[PDB]
Amino acid sequence: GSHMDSTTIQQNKDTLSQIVVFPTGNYDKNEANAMVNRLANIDGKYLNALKQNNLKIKLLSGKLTDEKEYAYLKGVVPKGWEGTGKTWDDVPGLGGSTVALRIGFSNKGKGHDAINLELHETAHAIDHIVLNDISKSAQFKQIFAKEGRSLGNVNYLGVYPAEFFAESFAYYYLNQDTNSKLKSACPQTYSFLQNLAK
Ligand code: NI
Ligand SMILES: [Zn+2]
Repeated sequence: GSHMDSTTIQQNKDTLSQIVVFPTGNYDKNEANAMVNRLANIDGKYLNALKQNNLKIKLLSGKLTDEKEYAYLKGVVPKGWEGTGKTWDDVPGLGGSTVALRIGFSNKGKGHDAINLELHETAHAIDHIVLNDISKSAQFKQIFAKEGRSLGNVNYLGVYPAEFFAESFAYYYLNQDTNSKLKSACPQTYSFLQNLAK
């Protein structure tokens, strides 16, 4: 329960080798590997479900909107970003039906507000592809009504249950510190995530 983590990592990295796609061009290989390592903390059942659905986690060597598949987002303002002067050209990751992540932009504040980019975006894909939009469920709505402001960002996370779901998931899986902070701040959300993975 603490003594065999190497096996869980081995399995999840094997799964991730069948999900993660590295980009053409030049980028920091050690940082890309660090992102894969952090994703390996996510429960294997979710990662294997993404793999079954042929979801690829595309790591990017440049801006999101410079990829052909996301060019339609050039100049477009993300929800909740009205009034900022910023657009998707400035945003380093996206998740949902697909996952795309700029290498080097994991940490909070690297163009985004999540505790970790790759876990937040992948959580969106798990919500949508694996869990049938569980962030829209009546069960989660009740939890969100109570706890959805308690990770901060009250006018964004506290208003959009899919974002609160993705941020809570990132806290649950990033490290022991964030996991404990979620348990303290958002106990029903923590229990909800613990039971999903049982
Ligand atoms: Ni153990
Ligand atoms: Zn998001």
